Amino acid sequence: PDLADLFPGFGSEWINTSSGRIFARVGGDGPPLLLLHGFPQTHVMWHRVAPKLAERFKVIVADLPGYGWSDMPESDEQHTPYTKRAMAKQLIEAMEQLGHVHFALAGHDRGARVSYRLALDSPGRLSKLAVLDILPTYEYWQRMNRAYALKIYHWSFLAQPAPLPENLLGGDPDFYVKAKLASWTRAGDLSAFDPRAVEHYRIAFADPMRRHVMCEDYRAGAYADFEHDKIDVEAGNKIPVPMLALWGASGIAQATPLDVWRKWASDVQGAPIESGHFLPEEAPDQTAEALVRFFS
Amino acid sequence: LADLFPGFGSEWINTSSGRIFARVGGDGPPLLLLHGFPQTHVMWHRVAPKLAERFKVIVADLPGYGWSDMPESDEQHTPYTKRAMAKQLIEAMEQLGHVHFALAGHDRGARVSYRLALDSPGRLSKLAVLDILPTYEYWQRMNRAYALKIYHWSFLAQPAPLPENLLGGDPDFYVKAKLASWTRAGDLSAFDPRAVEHYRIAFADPMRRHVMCEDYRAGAYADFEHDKIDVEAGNKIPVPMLALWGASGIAQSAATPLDVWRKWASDVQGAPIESGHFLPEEAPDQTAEALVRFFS
Repeated sequence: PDLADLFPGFGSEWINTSSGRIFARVGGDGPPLLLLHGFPQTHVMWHRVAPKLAERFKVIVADLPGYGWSDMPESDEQHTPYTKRAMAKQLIEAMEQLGHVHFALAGHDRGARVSYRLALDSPGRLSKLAVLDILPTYEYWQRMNRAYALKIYHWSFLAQPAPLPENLLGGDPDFYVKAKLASWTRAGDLSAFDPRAVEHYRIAFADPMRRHVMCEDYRAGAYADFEHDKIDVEAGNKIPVPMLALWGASGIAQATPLDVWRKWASDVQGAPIESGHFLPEEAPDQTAEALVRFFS
Repeated sequence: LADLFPGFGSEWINTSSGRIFARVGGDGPPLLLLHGFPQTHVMWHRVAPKLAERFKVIVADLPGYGWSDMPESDEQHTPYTKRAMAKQLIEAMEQLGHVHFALAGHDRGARVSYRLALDSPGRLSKLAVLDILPTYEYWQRMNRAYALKIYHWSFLAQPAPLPENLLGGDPDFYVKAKLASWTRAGDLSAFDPRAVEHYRIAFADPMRRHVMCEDYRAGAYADFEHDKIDVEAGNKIPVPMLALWGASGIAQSAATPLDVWRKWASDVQGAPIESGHFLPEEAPDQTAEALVRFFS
């Protein structure tokens, strides 16, 4: 009706946590694998590659806390419930509700930031980890110069104190969500996306409280998340989980991503994928292929 | 609109690139006063009568701002480059018979002023800049802290129509937020309400707002390139210069202004004034005195 079912055969589950419920589409069977979405999308971003992974895994496609259909915990002045640290702990809680204490994880964009923070804080919870088209938060801010500030302007814009970004995004929320989706594709338009998927992103972005939380996300990314990343880099903490790093040839991560990730993880492999930023939709077959071989 | 320059004449000056509006008053040596973002010529209403004591004061709207004509921009935003702005105002000065004049600039017009002195030093007797550093110096010092501080440099520079769409939802809010955020008090209490209505009305026009985005686009590309050639070639400004910066201004953040300006000019004097970014309005008496003593 209002929104289409893009996960045929997948169940729909509401997982209870201390900080609120998390929505997830669960399907398949086998070892548990968690797939997290990013900005400005929802879990439906995984609809093209989830069926392939469901052949070998129990795939759980969850809304990040405050995103999609997940509950939105009340934020505070340090934006703690939307830090990557607190997000990871909520997701660990949700997984325990499912009986999964040791699972595999793949993240994209904001949820990818949740993924590597989770691996930094709780390595024992992960068998293997994959991040798609990101570099660590500390690494983004440290390389901030003229060229990169123009490219990822929204990192500083979205981090402005409330209610300035909330008011401006309300000027034309339809346009902004579509401008962000097309600008990061290799094609430079919406042709790569499925029309039913864009309608999910459109509806979610249309709610003023949803946009507030995504602002809280980027505010955490400019302050608290930077400090936590800053502690680890100074301490020499590296990720012990076997890791795969996939980036788009015209993505945002393009520093040399693999050389950068070697400083943050003991055991990491990497491959470029011919796409823009949205790998699972731009290059679904190639993304699914790299994930299954790594996770198997 | 209120008359904030009592007794001043009003002249419409014709140039190749369009007409320039200016309020003319006093008598004596000619002195040009330029405004900046997001204001108009009326920003000078507190100090213009004092300088009109001793100079022929010309208070002009920048090209595309206020009541001046708005030439059509192009792919490089050429008519809103500081280089092209400088030639237009030189053209307007010649209309009045002023081929050798004194100039003081604030914010964007200060950028026009130091560009004017680099390209055409012989046209200036003395030059004053208020609460700025060269454009190149802003971008070179861009880091995490500064990118959060002056986010609008990267936001306003995004390709059209992305900022124009966001500003159009509630332009009243944005113009007031920018004026209040840059004062030391952090509100609109420093400004005269009749002057604020001038800024609001000017910002209320969609074509005006496009021109200010074109200004920041030139400041993000062409004007930086112009600054880059001069800084690397060792070209310095030979005109005697005065640099006034606010203790809570933008220039004082992330640099010490006087040492920076010594790198760009042979003969510079500088003084800090206890104010925010809007010197002629926040601290009118202290600013006017410093201007009169320097220009005399």
